[PDB]
Amino acid sequence: DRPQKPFDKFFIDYIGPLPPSQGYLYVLVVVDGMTGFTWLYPTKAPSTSATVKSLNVLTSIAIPKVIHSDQGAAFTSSTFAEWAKERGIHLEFSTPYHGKVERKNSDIKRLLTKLLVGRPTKWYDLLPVVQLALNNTYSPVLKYTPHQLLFGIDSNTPFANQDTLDLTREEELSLLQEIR
Amino acid sequence: DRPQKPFDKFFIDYIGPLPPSQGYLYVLVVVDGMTGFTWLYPTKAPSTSATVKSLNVLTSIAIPKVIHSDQGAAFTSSTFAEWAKERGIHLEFSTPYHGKVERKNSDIKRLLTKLLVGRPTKWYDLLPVVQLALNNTYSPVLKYTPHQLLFGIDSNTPFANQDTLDLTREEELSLLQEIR
Amino acid sequence: LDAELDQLLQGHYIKGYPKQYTYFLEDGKVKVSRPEGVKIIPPQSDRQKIVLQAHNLAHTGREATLLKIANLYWWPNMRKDVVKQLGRCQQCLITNASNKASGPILRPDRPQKPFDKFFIDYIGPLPPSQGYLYVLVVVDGMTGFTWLYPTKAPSTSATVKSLNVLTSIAIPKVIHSDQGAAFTSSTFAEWAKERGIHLEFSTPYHPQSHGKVERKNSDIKRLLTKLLVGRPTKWYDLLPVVQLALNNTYSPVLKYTPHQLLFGIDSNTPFANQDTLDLTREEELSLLQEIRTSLYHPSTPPASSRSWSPVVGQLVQERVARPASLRPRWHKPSTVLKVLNPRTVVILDHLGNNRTVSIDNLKPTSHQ
Amino acid sequence: LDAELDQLLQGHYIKGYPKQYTYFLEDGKVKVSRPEGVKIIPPQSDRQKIVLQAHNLAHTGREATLLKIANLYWWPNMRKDVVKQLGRCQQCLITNASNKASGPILRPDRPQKPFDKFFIDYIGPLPPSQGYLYVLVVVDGMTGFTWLYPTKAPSTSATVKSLNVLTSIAIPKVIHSDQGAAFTSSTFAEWAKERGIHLEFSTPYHPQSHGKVERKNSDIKRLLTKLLVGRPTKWYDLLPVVQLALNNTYSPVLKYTPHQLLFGIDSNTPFANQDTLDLTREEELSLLQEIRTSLYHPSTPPASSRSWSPVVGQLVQERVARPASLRPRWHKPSTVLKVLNPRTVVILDHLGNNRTVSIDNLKPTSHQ
DNA sequence: TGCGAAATTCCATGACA
DNA sequence: ATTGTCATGGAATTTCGCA
DNA sequence: TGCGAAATTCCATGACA
DNA sequence: ATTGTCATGGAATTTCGCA
Ligand SMILES: [Mn+2]
Ligand SMILES: [Mn+2]
Ligand SMILES: [Mn+2]
Ligand SMILES: [Mn+2]
Ligand SMILES: [N+]
Ligand SMILES: [N+]
Ligand SMILES: [Zn+2]
Ligand SMILES: [Zn+2]
Repeated sequence: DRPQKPFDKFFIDYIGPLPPSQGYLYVLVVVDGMTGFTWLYPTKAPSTSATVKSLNVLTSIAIPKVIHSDQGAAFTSSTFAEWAKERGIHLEFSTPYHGKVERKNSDIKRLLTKLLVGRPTKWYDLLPVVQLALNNTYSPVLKYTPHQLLFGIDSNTPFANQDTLDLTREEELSLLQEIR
Repeated sequence: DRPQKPFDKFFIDYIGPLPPSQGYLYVLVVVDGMTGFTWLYPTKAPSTSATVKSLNVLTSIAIPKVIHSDQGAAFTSSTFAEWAKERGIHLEFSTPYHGKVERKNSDIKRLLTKLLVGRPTKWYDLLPVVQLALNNTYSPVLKYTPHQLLFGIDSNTPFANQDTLDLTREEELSLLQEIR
Repeated sequence: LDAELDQLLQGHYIKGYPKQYTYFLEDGKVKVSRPEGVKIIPPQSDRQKIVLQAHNLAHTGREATLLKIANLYWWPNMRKDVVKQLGRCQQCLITNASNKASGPILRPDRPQKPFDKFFIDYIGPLPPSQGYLYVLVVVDGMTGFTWLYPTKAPSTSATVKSLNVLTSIAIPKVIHSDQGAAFTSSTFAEWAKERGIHLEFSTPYHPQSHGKVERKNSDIKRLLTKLLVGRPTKWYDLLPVVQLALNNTYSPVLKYTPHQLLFGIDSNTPFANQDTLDLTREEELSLLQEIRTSLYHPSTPPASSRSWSPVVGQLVQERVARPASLRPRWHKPSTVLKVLNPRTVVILDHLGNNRTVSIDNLKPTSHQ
Repeated sequence: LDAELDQLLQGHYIKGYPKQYTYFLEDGKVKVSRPEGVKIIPPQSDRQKIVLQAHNLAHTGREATLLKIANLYWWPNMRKDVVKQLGRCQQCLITNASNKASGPILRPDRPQKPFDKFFIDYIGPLPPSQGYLYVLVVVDGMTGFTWLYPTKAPSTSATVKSLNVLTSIAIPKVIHSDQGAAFTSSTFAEWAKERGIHLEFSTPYHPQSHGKVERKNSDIKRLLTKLLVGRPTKWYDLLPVVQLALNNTYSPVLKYTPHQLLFGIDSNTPFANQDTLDLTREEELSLLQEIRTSLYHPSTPPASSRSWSPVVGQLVQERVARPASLRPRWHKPSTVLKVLNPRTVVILDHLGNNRTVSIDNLKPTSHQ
C-alpha cells in the first residue's frame, strides 16, 4: 500500500447553529486527513448549496480525491453528489450514528467556544486567526504542525504558546449567563 | 557688385477696391524682384493692419531683405515701419507720382479683369489658380518661368497655352453692362 | 487502436514503439516501463481526445501541454500530436502573441524633386487656442520643407481650405497620408483629381509608413513645448514662428536646412548662409541640383535574428486594431495573395476582401 | 574682447588663433580668411550673445546650432561655447529626450520560501461582471502560486477583505506592491503592522519592479480571453477556474507547476503527476526542499552599447509622470544622493525631497 | 563509436503594466 | 527608502534506438 | 611623417504616431 | 493597392596646426 498524502481525503462537517455573526450562523469544517490542515467557511445554513458555494472556493486551490462526511442532509443530497462527480471527487460516508481528525474537530469546537464567549457575535472576524492557530499547533504524534506538513516549511506565525483552551472562572459564569 | 537673387527685394502693392468676394475687397500683390514670382493675398482694406496680417503669412515662408512700395498710406505708417524693423527688413519707397516687375503687375491687373468678368464675385476662389498661371508663365527675357527660377525645377502645372489675356467680344459688352 | 496495441502485447515489433522496453496489460490498459516511470499507452483512437483535454486545461503551448500528458501517458511522437491540436485551436491562434519579429525596414528613395510628394497628417487635439484644436502638417518629401495650418477639426473641409492656400505656390504630383476619415472621403478624392494630384495611402494603422511627417510632428511639438515653458499653452500665435524656425534649421546629417533644399539660397533670416553670394542665380541652381542628388541615403538595417518575411500563400493573421477588453488581439487566419514588397502584402481576409497590409500588423500563423 | 583682437590685427600671436591665416579690419569688424570663406571674428564679449541667438532660433543642439553660427563667424573652440549654453538652456534640458539607455536589468533572487514575499496588484477596470470591475492578484514570489479576488474598486477596504481571506492560510513576511492609493493608505499600513507583515513598495511608475505579478496578469487576461471567445465577457464566474488552471500549469523552464512548488504534490486535478507515489510525505518534502533550491535563475544581461549607470552627486532628471499636452517630459535637474543599487537611486529633487527612483525614470543631465 | 530522428533545451519576442 | 518576468514555438543541441 | 587637440562624423536612443 | 525618420550628444575617427 502507498503512503498517506495531502489531498487524499478531506473531512467536512458543519458546526452550528451559532449566534449571528455578520449574517452567518454555521461553519463548514474541512480538515485534510493526512496533514490535519483545517479550512473554515462561514455559511448561512447547513445546506447543499452553502456547501457547494464554500467548497468551490476551496476546490479552487486544491481538490481532494475523496470527501468524507457524516450523513448530514447537505452531504447526501444528489445535487452534492452531482457536484462531486463533476470534479472526479469520490464521496465517502460514515454509517449513521457511529484518530487525528476526531481530535482536530474537538480542538475546533473547543477553541471556538473559548473565544465565542465575551464576544458571541464577533466570530466571523476571528475565523482567520482561529485557522492560523489550529494549523500552527504542534501535533504530539507527528513531530510537525499541519502547516509544516502541507508546505514543507516553518511558518511566520508560530504559536509557541499552547493555551489553556479550557474555560476560566470568569467565562464559565458568563457562559452560564449568556445561555440563560 | 553681387548678382541679383530671390528674396533680395519684394515689390508689394494693392489692387482694388474690387467687387465683394467672400467678404474681401482688395489684393495685396507681392512680386519677388529677381524671380518675378508672385504671391497674392485677399484683404478687406488697404490698411497697415491688413498688410501686416498678410505679410505675416508670407514672411513665415521667406523673408525679403528689402520691401519696395509706392507711398500708399498702408506702407508709410509707422506701425508698418516698426513691423519691418522688427524683422530686419529695410523699407524702400518710390517717389510720389513717378522693367520685369512693372510688366508682371500689368499681367496681374489684366488677368484678373479677364476672369473677374462673368463672375465678378467669385475671385477669392480663383486666386490660387491665378498665381499658378502667373508663376508658370514663360518670361521672354529669361529662358525661364518664375517657378523654375525660384525652385530650380520644372513644375507639375506647366501653362503651355499662353492665352489671349485680351477681352473678347462677348466680354467687352458685358463689362460695359456690369459697370452700368 | 486495439489493432496496433495487440501485436505489441505478445512481443512483436511495431514501427515507433522501441523493442527494448517491456509492454504489458494491467488494470485493463496497455502499459510500458520507461526510465521516467510506468505510463499508460492509449490506443491511437483515444489520443486526440487526450491531447485536447490536456491543452484545454489552461490552453497551454507545446511543452506545457506535453508535460501534462507525459504525467500519465506515453506514445510515439507525442509532440507531433500536440502540435497538431495547437494548430487547430481557434482560441490559441487568435489570442497568443507572436514570437517572430518583422523583417528589416525599407528605406524608400527620397523623392527626386520638391513637390514630387507631400506627406500630410494632423496633430491634435491640442489645448484650445483661439478656438483651434488641430494642426495640419504638410511635409515636402524631398526638402523636408513643412507647412503648418491650425484647424478646428481634422476634417476634409479644413484640409481642402488649407491645401488651396498652399497649392497656390505649387501643385504636388502625389500626396501621401494615412487612412483617416479626412483623407479617404470622396470629397477629398475629387478635390485631388480636379488638380492632377495622385492620392497615396499608408497601409492601415502603420504610421511608420508616413514616417517623414510623423517625425516632423515630434519637432513641431518639441519646439512648441520649449517656447511655451512657464506660460499658458497659447500655441496658435506660434505656428508661424515654429514653421519658419524649423524650415530654417540644419539637419546635421545633410548639412542643409529644408529651406536651402527648397530654394538653394537662405532668405533674410538670422545667420543666413552667404557661400553663394558671387554665383549667378543660374550657377546657384546648378549647384543646388547637384546638392539634391548627392544627399545621404540610409540603408536597410540587419534582420533581427528571428524575423519572418512573407511568402505567397502563407497563412498569416492581421492584428485587431482597437480590440475590446478581454477580446483577442488577432483576426482569424488568412492567406497572402501577393507580396508587394518584403514589408507589404495583399491578403484575402476569409470574408474575403483584398486588404493591403504592413507586415508589422501581421503574424505568421503558428504550427503551419 | 577689444584687447585680444588688437594684438591680432598687427600680426602677433595669440593662443587659439592659428598664425598661418591672415586677419584684417573691414566694415568696422575683425575678419579672417578661412578655407570655407571669410568669417567675422566677434570679440570674446559678444560671443555668448551670439551662441544664444543662434541656439534660440529653434532651440537646436550642438551641430545644428554650430552650423548657424559658422555661417557668419569664426572663433577658437566655438563648440565649447555652444555646449556651455546648451547646458544652461532650462527649456532644452527639460524638453529633449535622452539618448543614453538605462544600465542592464537586475535579476533579484527568488524568495527562498513560500510566503516570504507576495506581489500584489489590481487588474481593471474590466467590463462589468456581476457588478465587479477589478481583480486583486496575489502572487507568491517563490512558487508563483496565485490567488484571485474580484472586487468593485481597487480600494484599501476591498484589499483588506481579500487578504483576510487569504491570510487565513498563512501570513507572509513581506507584501510588495506599487505606490497606488490602495496600498499606501495608513489603513493598509496598520492592517499590515497588526500582523507582522512588512510593506515593500516599488519605485514610482516602474511596474517592472513588481514584474512577477504584472507578468501573471498577462496570463490571467490571456486565458480569460480564450475562454470568453464568442461569448459575452462574463469573467466573474471564471476567476476560480482560471486561478486553478494557472496554479496547475507547468513553466517549461522550471519543469514545475506553481502548485507543485507550493505543496510538493499534485491534488486531484487532471493529469496529476504521480512520480512520488511511493515516497512517504516526509521523503516527498525532502525532495521538495531540494527542488526549491535548485530552480533556474536568470542572469543579468549584457549592457547595451550606450548605457549609463548612476554615480553619486551626478545631475540627473526624473521623468514627468503624467505630463500635460505641450509640457516638458522631464523635471528640472537634481542630484543623486545615494546609489542603492546600479538600477535604483535616491535623489534630492531641488524642492528638495528625498525620492527613491528607478534609473528607467531617469536621464543624466546633458553637457555636465 | 556512428547515424537519422526524436527529445529536449535554448532563447528572442512581446506583453503585463 | 530597493531590484523585471516568463509563455511561446522554431532552431540548435543533445539523447535515444539501433547496430 | 608624427603628435596633441580640435573638428567632424558616426550612430544608438527614443519619440512621432 | 506599397515602403520609417531624424535630432540628439558622447565616442570614434579624421583633420588641422605645427614642426
Ligand atoms: Mn455533522
Ligand atoms: Mn499703390
Ligand atoms: Mn499592474
Ligand atoms: Mn500622426
Ligand atoms: N523606392
Ligand atoms: N537579491
Ligand atoms: Zn488553445
Ligand atoms: Zn534651448
